[PDB]
Amino acid sequence: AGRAKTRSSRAGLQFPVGRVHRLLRKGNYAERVGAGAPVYLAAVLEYLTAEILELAGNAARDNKKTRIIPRHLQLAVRNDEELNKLLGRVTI
Amino acid sequence: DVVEQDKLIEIRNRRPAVLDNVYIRPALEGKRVPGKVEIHQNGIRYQSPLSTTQRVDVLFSNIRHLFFQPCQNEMIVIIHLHLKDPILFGKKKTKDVQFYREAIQEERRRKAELDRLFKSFAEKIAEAGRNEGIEVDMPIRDLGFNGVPNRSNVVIYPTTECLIQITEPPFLVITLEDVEWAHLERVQFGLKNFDLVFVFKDFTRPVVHINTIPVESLEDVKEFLDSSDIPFSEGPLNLNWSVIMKTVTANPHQFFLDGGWGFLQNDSRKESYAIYVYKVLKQVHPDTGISSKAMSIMNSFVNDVFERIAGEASRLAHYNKRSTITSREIQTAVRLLLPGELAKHAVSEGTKAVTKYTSA
Ligand SMILES: [Cl-]
Ligand SMILES: [Cl-]
Repeated sequence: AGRAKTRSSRAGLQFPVGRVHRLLRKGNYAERVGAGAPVYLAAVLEYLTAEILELAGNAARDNKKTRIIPRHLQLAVRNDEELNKLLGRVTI
Repeated sequence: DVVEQDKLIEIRNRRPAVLDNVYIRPALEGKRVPGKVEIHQNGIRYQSPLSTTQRVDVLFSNIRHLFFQPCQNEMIVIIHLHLKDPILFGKKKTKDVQFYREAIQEERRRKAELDRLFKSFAEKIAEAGRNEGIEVDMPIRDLGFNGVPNRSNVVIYPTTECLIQITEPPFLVITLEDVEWAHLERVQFGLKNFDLVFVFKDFTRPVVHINTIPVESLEDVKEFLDSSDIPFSEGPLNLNWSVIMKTVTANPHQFFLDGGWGFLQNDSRKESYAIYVYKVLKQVHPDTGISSKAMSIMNSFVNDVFERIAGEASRLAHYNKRSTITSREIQTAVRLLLPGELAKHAVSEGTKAVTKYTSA
């Protein structure tokens, strides 16, 4: 070893556990934020990001495009019942 | 370790051209006293009067830039040497070496005479180093702007080839030919100031921040970048550069296929998750990129959901008389705020990540 494992890597995540923790503390949501909170929350944000991107990226590829644009996002989210309820309408 | 320099070749036939009564930065070990600079055949020599061993040899071959900054409008006058490869300097190593003399109506002549002296000497150095293509470069004062590279407010001056701050340490020398991209951050209605980030063609080199530049210099900064042929982008957020550069240095080809520096932010307290959104994209669609407008929308989703979940956890904690937000409040908040199928899998992934994290 030469550098210790980050908390994100321990959690198996791409999203930043340390930074999320800091942001939870800087928002003054509570007196203290335990170490478990940012792992869970980062995982959730990572999961949602991946779902949206999967649907959005499929629309791009169906249209023979190599790049995701707002229209694809809009389309993916509106055409999905739950994501539409959660994220609201996407305007472009 | 450093890159070895040839030995200085001395002029002995004659008394060499000398600049007397000058201080050196960075400072050496011992009392702070004036020394002098001598010009020889293959370089120059700073010499302290404390000991014939306390001196510094600098070859013309190792000078990338030679700056002269007058004290017509400053407290000190300066000759500054920026080097290709850094050199051993007592205990430490340095890539810069400068010589200065303090200036302290009647001051008019002393100040201007001080400048004539240093300017001529600077010219003699360039003449002495003509073979190596050395030229006296100077700040362009009418293009100067304020900013914070480190801890204090200072004026950054363009030069013919560079962008510099050499009036106080730590010194700043950006050689424009080395630049890959500039990014302006916290550019939004109605800003008081913004941050300027320089990316280098060498992707392993850390980026350079010039923070807190007054808005009244925004147009001048852009104009300077354009006239220096430096492409740039701008936006409202601060990006996570150390993570970005690591992602890019890995696979730059795919990065530029996917749109390059522009897609991370280009919209002309909110957090940028952009580089992480991209990391996930590279997991789900390795060959698919995302536009800057689309990335901005994804980033807003993430902030929004962060704020909503956290807002509810805070609400839950207070109602349940707990003073600390833990994973339990996040989970409950997720259950309440997300649709069932989406909530089911999110709770599952959050639980799975804590499980893995804690096993370790
Ligand atoms: Cl982390
Ligand atoms: Cl970022």
